[PDB]
Parts: sequence; C-alpha cells; structure tokens
Amino acid sequence: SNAMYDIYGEAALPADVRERLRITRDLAQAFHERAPEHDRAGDFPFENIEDLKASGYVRWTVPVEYGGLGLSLEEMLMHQEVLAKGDGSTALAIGWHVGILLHLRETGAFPDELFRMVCESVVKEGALINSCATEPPETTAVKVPGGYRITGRKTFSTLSPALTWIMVTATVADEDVVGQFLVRKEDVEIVETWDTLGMRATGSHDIVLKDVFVPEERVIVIQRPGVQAERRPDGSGWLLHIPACYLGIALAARDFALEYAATYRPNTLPHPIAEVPHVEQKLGEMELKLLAARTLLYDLARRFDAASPEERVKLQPQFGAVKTLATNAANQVVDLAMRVVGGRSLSRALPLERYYRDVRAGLHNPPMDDVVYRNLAKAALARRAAGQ
Repeated sequence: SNAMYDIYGEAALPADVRERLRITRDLAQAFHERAPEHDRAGDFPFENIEDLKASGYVRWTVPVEYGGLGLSLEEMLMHQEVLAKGDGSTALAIGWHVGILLHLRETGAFPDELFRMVCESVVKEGALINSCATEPPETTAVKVPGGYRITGRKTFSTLSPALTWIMVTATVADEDVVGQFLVRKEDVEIVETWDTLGMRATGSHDIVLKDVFVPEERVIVIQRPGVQAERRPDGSGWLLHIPACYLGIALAARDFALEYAATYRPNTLPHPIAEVPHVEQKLGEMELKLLAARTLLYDLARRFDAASPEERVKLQPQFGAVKTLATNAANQVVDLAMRVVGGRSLSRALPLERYYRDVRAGLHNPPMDDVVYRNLAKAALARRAAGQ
C-alpha cells in the first residue's frame, strides 16, 4: 500500500509519510558514512542515537495522546528498513525501542500511569526503553519496604549503553512467581562480553544488577494466579522489526552490486558487467528474493494493523514465516551481491564484506527456522481440524 515505493513509485505516498521518509533517508545516509569506523572499532554509535533523538524518530510509535505519532507497524517497518540500509547495528538497536513501544501501546501491558510516565519521558527527553529477559529466571527480586531489590544478570541487550529504562524479569524470592520491573539504566552496570562476527558497533553487552531498587510504582506486573499479563494480545507482531532490518541490509548489498555492475567495465569486455549473462541472472535472482520477502513482510504488517487482538494471535505462525523467509533471503542476496562484484567483495575497502558479516545474525535470532517450520505445520493441522 505505502511500502515498496522503491519498486512501485513514491507519487502514491501521502505527504506526511513522504516527509518522514526524507527524515529517515537523511539519518540512514549519515549512519552509512559513519558505519565503517564503528564496525572496525566496535564502539557504540552514540552520535547516531543522538541524531535519532533529535529527529523525533524515537517517539514516532508513542500514541498521539501522549505526544507521539502513533505510527502503524507497516510504516515503522518501512523506516527500519531505510535505517538498516545505512547501518544494520544502529537500526536493529533502535528497532527494539520503537518496537517495544508499539507492543506496549497495542497490548496495554503497562499500568496506565506507568505507560504515561514512560511515554512522557520518551516524548520530552528522548528516553530510550528496551525489555531484557534472557540470561546466561535466575535474576531475583526481594520485597523490601517501598518496593523490590533486584539482583541478577541479563544478556544480549544491544541498545543498553544508551537506555534510560529497562524492563527486566525476575523471580520474586519466597513466592516463586515471576515479575517484570521497570529499572533505570543508571542503576545497573553494562559489562562488555565477547565481540561478534557482525553488528559490531552496538556490540554485545550484559546488564548486571546488584542491589537495584525498584519502587512499587515501577512494578509492571507480578504474574500470580489470576492477573495475569497484558490487557489484549498482539501476537508479537512488533517482532517484524527484526526481518525488516535484515532486508534493509540486503537492499544496501543489492544497491551496491547493481551500481558496481552498471559502472565497472573491465578492458576484457566492450560493455559493463551488468550485461554479462551470468551477472544478469544473479541480479535478477536478487530482485526476485527481495520482492518475495518484502511483499510478505509488508502484507503481514498491514494485516497486523487492521486485525483485532484475537486475529493478531492467529497470525503468529505467519509472523514466524516472514522472519525465516526474510533472514534467509537476506543472506542469499548478500551472497549473490558478492558473486556479482567478484574478488573485490572480500576487501574491507568495500562495504559488502561488512554486510555479509552483519546479515548472518538474523539466522540465529529466535525463532529458529526449525521452530518456524514446525509451527507452520501445526497451524496447517489446526486449520484442517477446524474445517470439519
């Protein structure tokens, strides 16, 4: 409908979306120019995060009533894909923030007052938020006067150096029930762990909580019998930000290889390499993998936007399918782009090798391909059973 304007034309886009796309294309260009040194040094891109805050991007998924733009999931994915073309690490990291805010808006998982407080901090100060549940729940909350003390360790928190707020799960000691708590980043220790193949600018950090106080008003939920989670489910649709980011990296690789192929004419040939038959085939195959994966991504995002909570839950198997298709397609596209360019694709003078490293992580984000396929099979069997 709006998405894939690069294929289908920008003339059809409403003036507000075109203006927002000018903003995110501008950001992407700056991220692109900065990406090589951040990848080489593996240093966190704080200036990119400052640009995102200054632009207003960080509040676009906050509801209109609290001073955001209430952006649709379809449009959020479009901008994620634009930002990722510039720099995968930065896009994916801020995706967790704009996405989690879309998740909270669509579910009412936060108490009203707490959501209002967080939304105000995002709108007025550009405060950033992420949810950090995974560990190397071992993380523990102890009830104290006024709230809880939290001790533990969470892992893979990619935006953490720039966060203000952190949603963390912990087991309440001596009730054996799990809670979620809104922790201030300034109260935790960010610890560097091993560096990684790609996405190296944002790096891998653990968050360490020793003796962290959460007052009662920043308790999100305690999962007892009866409560129990979120006012209305969303089927985790917001997790489409992940495949959006990997497709944007693939698009950068494609744009690169197309540009190269159009303009590189070796002295062994009378035409550019874009006209060599096996190069045409590789470029055409890249186009088709992108067309198929992006079309499905945006189709599911639009269905999400239009769907009730009950329907959103039923879309989950297809949401997984998108993730598998996009992240696989993105790795294949980068492979083909490198084969088009040839031996120079190995050189750190060109960005393709960085794309080859960065794109790989999509395959190892949950849900794994084997889980996605199993879930598709089970949904197919459930649909057959319901039919009769």
